Amino acid sequence: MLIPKEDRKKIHQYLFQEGVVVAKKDFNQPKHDEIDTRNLFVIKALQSLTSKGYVKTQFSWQYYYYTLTDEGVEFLRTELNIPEGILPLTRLKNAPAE
Amino acid sequence: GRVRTKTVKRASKVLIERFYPKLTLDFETNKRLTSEIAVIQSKRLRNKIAGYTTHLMKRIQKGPVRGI
Amino acid sequence: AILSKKKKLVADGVFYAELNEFFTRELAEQGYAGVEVRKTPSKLEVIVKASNTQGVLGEQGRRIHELTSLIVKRFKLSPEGIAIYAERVEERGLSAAVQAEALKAKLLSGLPIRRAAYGVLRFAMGAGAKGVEVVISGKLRAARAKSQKYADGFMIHSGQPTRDFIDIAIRHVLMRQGVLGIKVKIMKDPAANRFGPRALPDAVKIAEAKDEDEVIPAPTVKS
Amino acid sequence: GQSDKRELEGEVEGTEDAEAELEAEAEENDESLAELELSKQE
Amino acid sequence: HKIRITLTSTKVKQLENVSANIIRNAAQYNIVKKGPVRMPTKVLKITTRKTPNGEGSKTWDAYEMRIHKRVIDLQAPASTVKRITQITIEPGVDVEVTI
RNA sequence: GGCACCACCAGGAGUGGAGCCUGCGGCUUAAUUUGACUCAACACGGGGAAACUCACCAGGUCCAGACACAAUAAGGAUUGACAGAUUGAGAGCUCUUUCUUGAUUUUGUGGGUGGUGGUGCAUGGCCGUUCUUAGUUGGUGGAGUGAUUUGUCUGCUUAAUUGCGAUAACGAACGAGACCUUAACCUACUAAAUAGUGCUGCUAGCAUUUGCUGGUAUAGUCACUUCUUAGAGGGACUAUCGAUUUCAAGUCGAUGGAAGUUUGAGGCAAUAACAGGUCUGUGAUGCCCUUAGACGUUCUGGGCCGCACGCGCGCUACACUGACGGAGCCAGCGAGUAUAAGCCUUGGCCGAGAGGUCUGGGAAAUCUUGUGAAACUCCGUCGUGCUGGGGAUAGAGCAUUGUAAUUGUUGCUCUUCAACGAGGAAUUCCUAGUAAGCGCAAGUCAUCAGCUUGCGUUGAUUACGUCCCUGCCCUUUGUACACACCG
Ligand SMILES: [Mg+2]
Ligand SMILES: [Mg+2]
Ligand SMILES: [Mg+2]
Ligand SMILES: [Mg+2]
Ligand SMILES: [Mg+2]
Ligand SMILES: [Mg+2]
Ligand SMILES: [Mg+2]
Ligand SMILES: [Mg+2]
Ligand SMILES: [Mg+2]
Ligand SMILES: [Mg+2]
Ligand SMILES: [Mg+2]
Ligand SMILES: [Mg+2]
Ligand SMILES: [Mg+2]
Ligand SMILES: [Mg+2]
Ligand SMILES: [Mg+2]
Ligand SMILES: [Mg+2]
Ligand SMILES: [Mg+2]
Ligand SMILES: [Mg+2]
Ligand SMILES: [Mg+2]
Ligand SMILES: [Mg+2]
Ligand SMILES: [Mg+2]
Ligand SMILES: [Mg+2]
Ligand SMILES: [Mg+2]
Ligand SMILES: [Mg+2]
Ligand SMILES: [Mg+2]
Ligand SMILES: [Mg+2]
Ligand SMILES: [Mg+2]
Ligand SMILES: [Mg+2]
Ligand SMILES: [Mg+2]
Ligand SMILES: [Mg+2]
Ligand SMILES: [Mg+2]
Ligand SMILES: [Mg+2]
Ligand SMILES: [Mg+2]
Ligand SMILES: [Mg+2]
Ligand SMILES: [Mg+2]
Ligand SMILES: [Mg+2]
Ligand SMILES: [Mg+2]
Repeated sequence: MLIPKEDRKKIHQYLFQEGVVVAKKDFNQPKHDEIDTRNLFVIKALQSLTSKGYVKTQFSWQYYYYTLTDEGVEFLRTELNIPEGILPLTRLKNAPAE
Repeated sequence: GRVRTKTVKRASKVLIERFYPKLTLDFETNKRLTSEIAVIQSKRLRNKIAGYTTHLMKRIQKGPVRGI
Repeated sequence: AILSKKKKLVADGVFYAELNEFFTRELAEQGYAGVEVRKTPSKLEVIVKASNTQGVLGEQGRRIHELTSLIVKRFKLSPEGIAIYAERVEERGLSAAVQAEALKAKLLSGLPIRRAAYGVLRFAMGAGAKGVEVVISGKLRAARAKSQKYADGFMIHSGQPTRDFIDIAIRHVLMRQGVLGIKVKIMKDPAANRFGPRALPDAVKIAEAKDEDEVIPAPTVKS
Repeated sequence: GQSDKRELEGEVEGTEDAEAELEAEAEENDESLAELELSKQE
Repeated sequence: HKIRITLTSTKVKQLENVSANIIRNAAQYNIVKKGPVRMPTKVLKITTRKTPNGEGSKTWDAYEMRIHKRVIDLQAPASTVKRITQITIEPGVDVEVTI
């Protein structure tokens, strides 16, 4: 897929920092509401990450539920060049409730 | 047709073998009596059972009936 | 936006149908049983019932945290507006949803049907169910497909009580040779029902004779 | 189990899985913000 | 104030428990009340074909969705009425309060 | 032997005959996509297709071919592109043309992925059918060496293997019945300014007798729950009395009753089963096929409507128990929106109409709406005539929806006014608010309902019986069948 380098980035600082992403299955939608790029880019960008075991993909009712594996956080540590500067948001260990 | 079933025929004649002195020849009285005698889940079945017990009671006074 | 009473309650139901199916595909491996949508002020409590509450609230409750965020982002919910809780199934043997996935997880492990099938027949009865019947349909190392019923105990089939004392679960089993369809029909004991009727409609419980006392001719006991 | 075995075995073997699992599970019952770093770019 | 509370749900027992409990709470509290007023229940009917394909006798399902709506008028200040709503929260029945 | 208006009897309405609507076959076609072939294919796939849908046809784009490699590659792997040509196209699709972007990416290998592509004769699920007929099963006991059998039956009765009864059986379970939903009753409870009423304020018209019809009334800060709504209950159990019967199960009459055909109607519905239908509902599926000149996807245009013909579900009619023309004027089931992508739409004003326009109400027991519907009723014209029945076919014109109406989407106006004069052999549905008419709403829906799903208005004739036809169920019987006669 031909994604601009900058738009591929924005997809990565949303799939990191809230490491789960939801995208409706419509390829021609101009903007996925929460990542300022084409909606089709979000589906195909994370399809590559799920192809190399960096995101789980779930499909239900024409919607994609992408979640970032713990194995994928280390890779974005090295590509976004981030340091181990805290947890995305879903790993901040807010702990469950009883 | 108006043929009563087995859940009402055997249930009606068990009432007679155990509670005959308290029973009667009145359907209205029997219907009220059976609400404290049997635990019947539905009102229509209570009336159905009491309606057949009264018929059997009305028949016993004319002689002994078979199965009770 | 502005939505009618008729169109809102149907939408609330549709929200329930889509959310529940999301958990069935995602939490299939954790014996997902059902979901309860408890509306409340300033929060939307949702109780998910699963056989295994370790697969959900695992590794510092990460999955449940990473799972509640996927629902706020798809339904445009405020991050504080929803709270998700994970609850253990009380009677694992009486929940057909857990039993069908577990059976699926055994069939998918290559286990023979009888050791697997009798594993749900006896597990249902062991939990105290009045009856249980399992139908397994599909193809197994043979081109022609077959179905087998495994009954046990007492089962009712017709009328409303089937809507009260029977829960059902259908699961498609993806095998290398085709699809296996399993139906796990479990009839709970109506005596254990705690809100609706506690017995079948034709169950008549006649009381016992309280008589055979001795009556003495005619005194009166004063005080 | 269309063989004379595995419904004989399948039956006795099915029961040891559940009977062992009610008790095992009955044992289970007895114990009844990252963009902050990018704001440091200020 | 004159405050109206509108009650809608699919199942009537829990709606009616909340309806009776609020009037009860509007009884020990000396609050004049009007209700509950039973709106004509709405039968949401959907009639589909049974067959996923188009073969067989043409047999139809007829699904239903009962919607019951009750409005109760209470004449009390808004602070008093609102705390009754959280005391009588029930999952099935939703509550909207309009002045 | 028995049951059944998907059987008949007594009958009603019809269909088959006509025109037209629609589906199927055939023929034609560039394609006229396809599934289905007795009941249980043929107004069925919710299939009322202008584009989309769409799978067919003539052409044109795109990769939305992830990922591990290898090659190429900054001295640039590659992407977009004005203008002209080209093209159906203001598709940089491609060609002249040098600009731009920058390792996302181009080529080969593997590997994918997507398919309304094939296979329902590989499958899940669902659905139809046998069949909603009345059937199915074990415990103990009896018979048999056994598989098995009895229980599960001569008779009567019922809608029913449902009951009486007879009984080597006794006592039970599923199915049936119970159950649930709906319709009919409640001046007996609970209330209602989103329901209705009487009084009362204020107010109109007509005769003056103080009366009769209205309007107004969300402050008259009223009263009430009969009508209306809906929750808690009650009520029918064939109640009582006569007949018949093994005096049993029951059946038939009356009386009372709101209801006495299981009170009417439905929902659910056993044990197995069919090579029944669906991979064209599914990001349900195995395998096979294709995968860059795609069978993926998208754009433009056409087709699914194509017409010597056969058949099926239907709509109009053949007139006077009627057509028109005025007038009267009554339901019930339901649905309804926001920065949309536009809902139901009153009221006013234009317009012969169809329709247009300006305002307002309603996310609704509040407004559309009393949906003032149509048959129907009254008064007239018509006068047995292919006539004022019937309204095809077609010409010319006016609007609406839609990017787009040509092969007329639909509506309206004038004109044209065809077969049809009650339909052969055959054949369908039906027993009471039922049949038949008569419309209305919801679904499809930007637009189009001769279709379905329901609803109410008017409202019958004739049985309430039978095994004569047709289909199914049971018993006995024969069997060389058990993949079970498609043997
Ligand atoms: Mg039953
Ligand atoms: Mg039933
Ligand atoms: Mg289900
Ligand atoms: Mg018979
Ligand atoms: Mg007979
Ligand atoms: Mg006979
Ligand atoms: Mg038939
Ligand atoms: Mg016939
Ligand atoms: Mg006849
Ligand atoms: Mg006709
Ligand atoms: Mg053809
Ligand atoms: Mg054709
Ligand atoms: Mg096209
Ligand atoms: Mg295609
Ligand atoms: Mg088949
Ligand atoms: Mg029948
Ligand atoms: Mg024996
Ligand atoms: Mg037998
Ligand atoms: Mg018998
Ligand atoms: Mg009343
Ligand atoms: Mg069924
Ligand atoms: Mg067939
Ligand atoms: Mg399918
Ligand atoms: Mg067609
Ligand atoms: Mg038809
Ligand atoms: Mg007229
Ligand atoms: Mg009305
Ligand atoms: Mg003429
Ligand atoms: Mg005419
Ligand atoms: Mg129109
Ligand atoms: Mg319509
Ligand atoms: Mg149609
Ligand atoms: Mg008859
Ligand atoms: Mg008869
Ligand atoms: Mg015959
Ligand atoms: Mg012979
Ligand atoms: Mg043989």
